[PDB]
Amino acid sequence: PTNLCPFGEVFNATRFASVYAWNRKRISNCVADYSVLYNSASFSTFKCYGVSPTKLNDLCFTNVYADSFVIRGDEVRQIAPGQTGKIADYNYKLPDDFTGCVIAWNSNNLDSKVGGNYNYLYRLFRKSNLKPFERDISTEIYQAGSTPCNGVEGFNCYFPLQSYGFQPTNGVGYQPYRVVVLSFELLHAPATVC
Amino acid sequence: TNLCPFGEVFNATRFASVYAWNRKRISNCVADYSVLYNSASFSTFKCYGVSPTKLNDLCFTNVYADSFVIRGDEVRQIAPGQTGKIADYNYKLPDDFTGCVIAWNSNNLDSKVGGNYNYLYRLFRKSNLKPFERDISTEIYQAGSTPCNGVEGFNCYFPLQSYGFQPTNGVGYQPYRVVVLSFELLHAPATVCGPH
Amino acid sequence: PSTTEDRAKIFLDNFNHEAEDLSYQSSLASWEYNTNISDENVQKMDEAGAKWSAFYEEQSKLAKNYPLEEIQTVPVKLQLQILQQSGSPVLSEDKSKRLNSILNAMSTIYSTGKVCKPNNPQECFLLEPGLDNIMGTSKDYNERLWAWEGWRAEVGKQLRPLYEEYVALKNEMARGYHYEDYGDYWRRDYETEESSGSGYSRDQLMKDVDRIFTEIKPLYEHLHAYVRTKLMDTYPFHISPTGCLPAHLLGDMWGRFWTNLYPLTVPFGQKPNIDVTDAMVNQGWDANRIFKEAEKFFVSVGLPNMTEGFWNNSMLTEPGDGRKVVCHPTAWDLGKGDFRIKMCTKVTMEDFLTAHHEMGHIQYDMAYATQPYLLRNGANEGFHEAVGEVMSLSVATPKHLKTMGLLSPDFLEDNETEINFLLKQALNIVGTLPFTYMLEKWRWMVFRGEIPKEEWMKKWWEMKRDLVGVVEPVPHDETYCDPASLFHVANDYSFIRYYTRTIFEFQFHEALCRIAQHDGPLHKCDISNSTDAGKKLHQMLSVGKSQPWTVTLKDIVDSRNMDVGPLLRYFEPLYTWLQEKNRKSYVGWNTDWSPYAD
Amino acid sequence: PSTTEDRAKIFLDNFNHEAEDLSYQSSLASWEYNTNISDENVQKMDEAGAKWSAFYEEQSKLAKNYPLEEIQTVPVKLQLQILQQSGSPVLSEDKSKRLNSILNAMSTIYSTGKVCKPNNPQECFLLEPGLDNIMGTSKDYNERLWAWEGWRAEVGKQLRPLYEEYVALKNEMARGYHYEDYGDYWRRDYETEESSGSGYSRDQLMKDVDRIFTEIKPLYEHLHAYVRTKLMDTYPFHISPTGCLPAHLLGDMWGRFWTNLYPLTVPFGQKPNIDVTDAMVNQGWDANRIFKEAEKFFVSVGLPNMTEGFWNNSMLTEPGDGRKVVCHPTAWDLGKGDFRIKMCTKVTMEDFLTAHHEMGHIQYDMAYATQPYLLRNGANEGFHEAVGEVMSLSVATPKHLKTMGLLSPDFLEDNETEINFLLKQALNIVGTLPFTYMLEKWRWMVFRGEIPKEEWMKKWWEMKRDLVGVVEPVPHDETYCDPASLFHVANDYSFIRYYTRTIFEFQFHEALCRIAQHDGPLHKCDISNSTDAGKKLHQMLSVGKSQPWTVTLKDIVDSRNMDVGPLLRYFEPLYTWLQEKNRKSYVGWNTDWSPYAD
Ligand SMILES: *[C@@H]1O[C@H](CO)[C@@H](O)[C@H](O)[C@H]1NC(C)=O
Ligand SMILES: *[C@@H]1O[C@H](CO)[C@@H](O)[C@H](O)[C@H]1NC(C)=O
Ligand SMILES: *[C@@H]1O[C@H](CO)[C@@H](O)[C@H](O)[C@H]1NC(C)=O
Ligand SMILES: *[C@@H]1O[C@H](CO)[C@@H](O)[C@H](O)[C@H]1NC(C)=O
Repeated sequence: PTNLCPFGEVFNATRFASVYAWNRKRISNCVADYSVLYNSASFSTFKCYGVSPTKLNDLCFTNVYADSFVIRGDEVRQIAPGQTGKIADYNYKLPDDFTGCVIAWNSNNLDSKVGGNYNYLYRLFRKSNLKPFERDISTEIYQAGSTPCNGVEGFNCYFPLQSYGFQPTNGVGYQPYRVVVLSFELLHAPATVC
Repeated sequence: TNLCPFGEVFNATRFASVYAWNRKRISNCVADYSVLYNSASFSTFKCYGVSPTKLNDLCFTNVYADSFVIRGDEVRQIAPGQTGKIADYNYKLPDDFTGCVIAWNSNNLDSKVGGNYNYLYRLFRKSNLKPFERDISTEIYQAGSTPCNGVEGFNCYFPLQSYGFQPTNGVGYQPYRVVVLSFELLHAPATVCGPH
Repeated sequence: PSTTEDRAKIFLDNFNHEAEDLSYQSSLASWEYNTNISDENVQKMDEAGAKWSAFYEEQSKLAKNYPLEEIQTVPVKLQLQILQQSGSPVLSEDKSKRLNSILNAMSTIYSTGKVCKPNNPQECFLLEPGLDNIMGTSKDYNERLWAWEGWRAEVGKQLRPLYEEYVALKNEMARGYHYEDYGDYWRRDYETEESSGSGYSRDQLMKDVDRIFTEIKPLYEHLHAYVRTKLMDTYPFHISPTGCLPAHLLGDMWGRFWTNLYPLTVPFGQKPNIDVTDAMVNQGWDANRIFKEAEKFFVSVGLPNMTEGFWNNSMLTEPGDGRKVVCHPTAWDLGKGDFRIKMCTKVTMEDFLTAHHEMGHIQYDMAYATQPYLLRNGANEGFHEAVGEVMSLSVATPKHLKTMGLLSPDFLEDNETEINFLLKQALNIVGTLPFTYMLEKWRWMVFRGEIPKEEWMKKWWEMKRDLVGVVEPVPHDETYCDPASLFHVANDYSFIRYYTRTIFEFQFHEALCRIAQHDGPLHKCDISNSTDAGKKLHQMLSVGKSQPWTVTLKDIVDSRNMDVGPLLRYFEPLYTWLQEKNRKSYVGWNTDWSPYAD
Repeated sequence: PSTTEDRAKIFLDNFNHEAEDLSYQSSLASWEYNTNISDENVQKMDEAGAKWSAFYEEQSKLAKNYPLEEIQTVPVKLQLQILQQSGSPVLSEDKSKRLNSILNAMSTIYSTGKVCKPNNPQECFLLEPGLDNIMGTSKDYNERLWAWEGWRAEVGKQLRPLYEEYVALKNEMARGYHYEDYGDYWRRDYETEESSGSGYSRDQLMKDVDRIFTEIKPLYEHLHAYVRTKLMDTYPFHISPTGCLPAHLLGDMWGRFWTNLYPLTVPFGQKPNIDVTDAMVNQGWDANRIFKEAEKFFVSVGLPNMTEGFWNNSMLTEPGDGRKVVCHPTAWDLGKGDFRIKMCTKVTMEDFLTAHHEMGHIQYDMAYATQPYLLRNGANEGFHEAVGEVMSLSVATPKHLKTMGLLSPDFLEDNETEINFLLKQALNIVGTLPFTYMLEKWRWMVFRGEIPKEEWMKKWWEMKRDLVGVVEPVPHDETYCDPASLFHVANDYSFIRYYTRTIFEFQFHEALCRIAQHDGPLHKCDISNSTDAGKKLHQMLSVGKSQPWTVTLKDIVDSRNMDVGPLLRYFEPLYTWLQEKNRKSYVGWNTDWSPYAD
């Protein structure tokens, strides 16, 4: 198969999803050379936890998952196995055992505007830490204390998701970074994504 | 020829308040009346009696001089048959009056800044004064039905009130000094002479 | 057997002989403050005023024993009524304490206010010294607008709450005075109820004044319609041809006086204007000469010449720096023959007219001094400054000036000069009548409760648009306080003196002039050397407030009512000429033109 | 399992992630006005600040539900202590409005104040452009005195009523926060309640500062004795050897700083006084070079280099005609990783030093960002400016300049040059310590009630004579309010910061040099290129106010108390030389000598 993988549609995507609603763009028989992505070398962070991208010459797999979302620069450290913070616990959690690449680059130019771009969101409070690749879009008001939340913000009832504040003048850490996470899965079923 | 001592009366540096008017009896002098008129400093110098020029020759039994201090407006009351608060209640000349009345402005010495309240007058009385009667009674006057408990109060007013004299006041309200000569003839031989 | 009447006369006798001097001391202390301002003299003046005030109230409580109904007739009756109405003991002590702080707070706020340039915060201007010069003189639309909005905004917003509190407390004070509403209390002064059933009522004043406004509205309407065409040339795109004028452009901060619009709207520019200031200066005329000529004018009609006390005692010239003084001209009736005039006189035409005017105040005081103490306050609030304006009117005429020696006989008095003269006169005299009426009606109405708090400004401008034809350049909501911006409003002063202040001068001039057999036009009237006019005038002045003002007026003009017929007759030549010029232009307002709504 | 601690952690968690951005919007809006002064931008700043204030009050009120007592470990209870304290539930609304009006009024009076020459009334000078120039540079006794007395008289007399009311209201406001007096409230910054028994108390600060003054008095007294001898030569007949110096003669409006007297009192008026402005210009140094070299210095010690945001967004150069700005140097921590410096840089030596000093503020700013929002204030009142000035000390040394290339390497550093350097520094550094201490002592006493209002002025100058050795040129009665004449007093600012700043400045400098293993005199120490010193500094800088300030101090300098031992050690060479120069002249002062007393 000479077909090339839509990575371009993912990485170059004009619009990116917020971290809690991370878009998983399934890879379907989308044979691409992984060499050219590192060869582009425009990326701020390109760490593969698993095997070398160079070593990916002749490996083809059942399914490859690409997760795309937007987070703060400081939070990039959290997008790694065994890391903890607000993002890894409550929004997007990589597995302890990771055999995939994690990609991130600075997004300030397109994701932040003068006066504030509040469109990107994160989940601040949750009852329990997320399992690997678990996604929670619940808009349920958070019960801090015993008293019951009537769905209205108030004392010990805080809304779980809160808006990211991105502005051009922010520091490198608070600058939005766009993230793309790759996953590779091999199964007893026939391997198809080369 | 004991030249009369009028100067002491007219030139006196202290004059009593109107209600307590001083009578300074003048007896056994030769009295020149020319000097009073030719001094001609006085605001008011009218003899209602006889002409001053004509009375130099006449010789009188006794001559009394009355002196007091009053307001300018009140000067017109010092005349026979005139009526007002001064003439009714302080000093009343007789209807049949035959004498000179002299008055002059006293502002220079009888008024001081802040008020010379030392001059007094009688504001209320039960009955009007008789001619040449002086009433120094300090008795409280009862305007209304209720009597004097001997104390000032409602409808019990103090008869005497203080003249308030100040340098800036108007000519009418300026204090004026008054001197009244009175002339009397009697069966006993007359001795208060002039240049007969 | 002393009837309660008979007793009351005795009490008043005691009051007159005690109170005359004590009032004198308060008058003298206040006079000393104005002529030698210092904090010590302020304290002395306040102390003496306190003595007189406490005494007056004690006399009020004593006065209450004799009841008016048992009293028979008639000034003594009237004297007691003035005495009984103490003055201030009706409001709870706590409420009195809040009220005085409110009153002084607004007075200071008005006096202390200053306004900055928008982009230049360091540059600051005050109204009384500096903004007045800006408002009168400017031709620039935008500068005038910024000053007007800034003053009404910056000072006003601070005052819009305090006025609300002031209304309630003053209303309670009046309701405690058995004077409902408080606006009602102010109109107390006119009414002479004891006129044997035919007494003026205070509610009636509003009816009379309203009738006056409709009677006056044609002249005002034509005068304005002429002015807006004249103003349109200067500010070409900012005045609407059919719309009411904007507030700022009227010639002073609020539009009370249009005299400063005379250069803009002068009908005949090339014809020579009348100023004798230089002739006065060139002739070696000093302030003493100004007042001596003034006294001579009053001597001619038969009124008495100034007292010796008057000359030595008054402050007619600014001392310099023997002391600091308040420069405002004031006429004093201090008491027992101290009649003084205080002015920082300059050898100018303005001060000559003003001096002639002030001496009228003194002449009134001097004539009615014979009457009992409490009946010495003119005849109504509007009689006094009215009499003064009469004397100024007779003197200002050119005929008088030629005889004076200030004007060359060879001044040609034609159609053009007199019509122009009357126009300046209309801007000052007629222009202020609807403003004054509207301002007051607003205060009277607010006191009545006819206007809710939250519509104050809205209603204010509605009235201004409908009644005065003046429009806001920028919308004002309900945190700004524009009515308070006027000095008379900010410091509790009755403003109706000015509306009736006019209705008098003329009604009186017309007569005096008719009595002097002046054959000619009304505005050229000069009553000098006419003793007969002096005697009729003297009869009115001596009465003071002894009689009900209706009767005193009737003796002069054979009528018991405010009549504006004479005012309109004074302005009839200008009136006809105005109609001729306004044929080709719109006359009348449309109530809703706004500069901002394009 | 929902304990109050855990619930509180959730509350602050929400607050941190919510409030960070809003504080940012207020900070950026604030930046816009300072960089683009206009009325519009001012209104934007006030509005954004208004949202921040309202939000802050809501979160604090809400914070009161979580109580400190139940709270356990450990910054969270400090965070809560800051938050629960809310500013404004504490004064009556009327008093709040009156007080704020007073406070703004004093600031305007001071900023707008101007004083006229007695020869010409309209020619007037303001403190900021002109009076500072006269007092700083002039030598004439009477001209200097005229400016001093005029400013203290014209500005002070107006301020006195405002200060009395200001004191009463400020104490009542302070008590509402359950602080004994207003001085107590200001003290509260130093207070350390995080120690079980070893906490710093609000009463203790005074005792520490007072003890410091006694320790410093030998050096100051010797500096004073030397200065007055030098001054006697310049002003032949107005200075007494046994008397204290006059207030005007110290080199500025109140005598706070003696730096401008260096030309009068230079020890060796022949040796050159090092200035590299000309050398900097000759090598083509641009403002960018100044800041790049500064970044290099901090990089050398081991601290991180500047953010990209710093370079692109900050105002390092005077904007020019495009914008309009106040040039005072400021270090800005907008937040959200945005650190800026606003300076109108000039190619001069002083601006090079100021650049390092301001950049130190930024280095601290980047360091404490990691800890929670409320713990980013810095560790003490004086820690910030202490850090900056400490950095300036290392750079000012000739060795650093020689490495820069601004000085030829064989330029001689002898005893005389060093003594000159230490004298110039001593005038600025040591001269201000008793002016500052005495000032705050006076204000603290007044707030306590220790000073009666009627004896304000008399006590003030006594202290000035006793504690600072400055004498009034003219007797000042109690209407004058001289303390308010200083800007900091008039605008309600704590003045003790500068006093503690000097003590933490040399304290830090000594420790860091000791870690840099620099063996020599303290003032020649340059901490450049020393990673170890940088790392100790980094450990302290990151902490901010998370820890009690005493503990952070102990980690830097191995002690928990304010120690002037380092300050005195720094100036010891000049101190010894001072003793040598003084001993032929009187040292000390007799308090009751006054110029007016002949
Ligand atoms: C009062 O003194 C004057 C001054 O000499 C004198 O001429 C006059 O005669 C005196 N009066 C009388 C009544 O003698
Ligand atoms: C003005 O007031 C001062 C205050 O002491 C006083 O001494 C002075 O006499 C007064 N001037 C006049 C003319 O009364
Ligand atoms: C001024 O009035 C008095 C009245 O006593 C009179 O005698 C005098 O002639 C008058 N003066 C003039 C110039 O008419
Ligand atoms: C400076 O202020 C003006 C005020 O209108 C504004 O238009 C401009 O955008 C501001 N400059 C910047 C760089 O924001």
